[PDB]
Amino acid sequence: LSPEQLVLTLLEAEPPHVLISRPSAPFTEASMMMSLTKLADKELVHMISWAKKIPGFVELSLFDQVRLLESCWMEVLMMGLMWRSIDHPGKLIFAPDLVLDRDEGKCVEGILEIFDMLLATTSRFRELKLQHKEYLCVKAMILLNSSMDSSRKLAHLLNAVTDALVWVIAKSGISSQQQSMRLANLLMLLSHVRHASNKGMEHLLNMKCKNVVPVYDLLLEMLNA
Amino acid sequence: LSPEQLVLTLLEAEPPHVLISRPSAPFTEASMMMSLTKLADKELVHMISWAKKIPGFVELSLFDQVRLLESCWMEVLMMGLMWRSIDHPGKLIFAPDLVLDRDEGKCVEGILEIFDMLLATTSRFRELKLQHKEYLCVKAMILLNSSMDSSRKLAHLLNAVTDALVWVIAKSGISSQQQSMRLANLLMLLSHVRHASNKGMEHLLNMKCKNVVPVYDLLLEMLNA
Amino acid sequence: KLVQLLTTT
Amino acid sequence: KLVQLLTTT
Ligand SMILES: N#Cc1cc(O)cc2cc(-c3ccc(O)cc3)oc12
Ligand SMILES: N#Cc1cc(O)cc2cc(-c3ccc(O)cc3)oc12
Repeated sequence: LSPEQLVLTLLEAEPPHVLISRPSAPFTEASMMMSLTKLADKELVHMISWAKKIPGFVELSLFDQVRLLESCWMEVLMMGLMWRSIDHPGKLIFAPDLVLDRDEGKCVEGILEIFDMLLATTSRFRELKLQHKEYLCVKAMILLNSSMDSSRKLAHLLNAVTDALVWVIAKSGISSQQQSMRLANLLMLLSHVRHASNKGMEHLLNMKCKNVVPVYDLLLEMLNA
Repeated sequence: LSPEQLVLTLLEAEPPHVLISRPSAPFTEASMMMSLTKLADKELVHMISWAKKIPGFVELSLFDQVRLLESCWMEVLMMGLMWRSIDHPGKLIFAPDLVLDRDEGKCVEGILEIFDMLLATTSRFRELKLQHKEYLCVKAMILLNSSMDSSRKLAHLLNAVTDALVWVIAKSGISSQQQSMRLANLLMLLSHVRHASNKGMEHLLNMKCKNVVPVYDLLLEMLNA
Repeated sequence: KLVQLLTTT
Repeated sequence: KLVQLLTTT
């Protein structure tokens, strides 16, 4: 499987946009969390399907597939969120009709912080002019790099997607040295996504215990990991 | 300043080796946490001097200098632990007089989990044959990329260190494709450092709240922030 | 649930 | 503490 086929495969594997409608009245602490948790659950279902399409994922042991998904689900959700907001500064496009302004994050206790770091990382991606093909590879890398003969098979899968990312960047045409620099700049942002993820999940558990919003089934299982 | 000379300045910024002045003897839940916290405190002092020796760091606003160090300190401490443990498979070389075994982490609830994370990431750097100069660049990058006039100075510095890491990799004389692969592999491991980091501090924070570990001024402050 | 979606769907 | 070490040598 060449880099180009791996990329095309990821392109086709892209999950369809989950449609969720913004509540009639202005957001309340509870209706915002309701909308966010409802979106996450539906996206989680598509995320599983997306994962099974990543070359070699299904060939890993069931327990590795589970550990990977439990460890990176929020990171993946937010990477997708940031990509969708790429061309909309100051705006977080959770979904087509779920466009949240940095301000509306005031009704929810402690979410404004998360919204800020998410907006910051998005601006950085925008500043770097992240491309669709690069984005696909990075999202797949996020899943495969969350290791937080199957173990060896994982290393080979990650190297495959990495080779694809290198291939994509080269097709941009920039100098060899600039390709290395772009690769570094993109990957250095995974730390920030992982960070926001940690705060995001911490915040969701907080909200659950506060009984601010009900969290069960899939979403809950992923939360506990 | 060329990459080679930038790396030389990092080598010159390296903190001195630290010992906790402890006569060899078994570990208990109290003697371990006390040793780890006492070591962390001493290393924090040296970490501050190290950061100031990185070209341009003291040129940043006092606000930026403080924010960068308050958010990355634990990750920088763990990166150092992994580099010291690289040549000692199965062991965590916190310090010459503080060498811990995986089964000794069982004397402290919740830490065996973190040790496994650190030992795994360490084994990974061992597999990649992490070099001292890459270690230096990576450690500096952790400090400069932990951010969530002085702003562009920071970007310039982070870019300089990144250019230094690329240069280090280019000197190994390996294949160009293998240089890109290596750059991505080293950088992807940083997510695992930031992960063991957030876990390590959560554990430490819980410990502080219980007053199980003595009061250490700098550490207490770094922890609170 | 996670295992179900992974193996049953 | 962090601040006084950042402004002294
Ligand atoms: N920010 C934030 C935040 C806080 C929280 O408690 C739960 C969530 C869930 C999400 C979220 C949901 C769907 C996405 O595609 C991306 C992020 O963001 C959250
Ligand atoms: N693992 C772990 C862990 C858990 C904890 O409660 C406190 C600490 C402190 C450290 C620690 C101390 C010095 C280092 O150079 C690196 C890590 O590791 C800890």
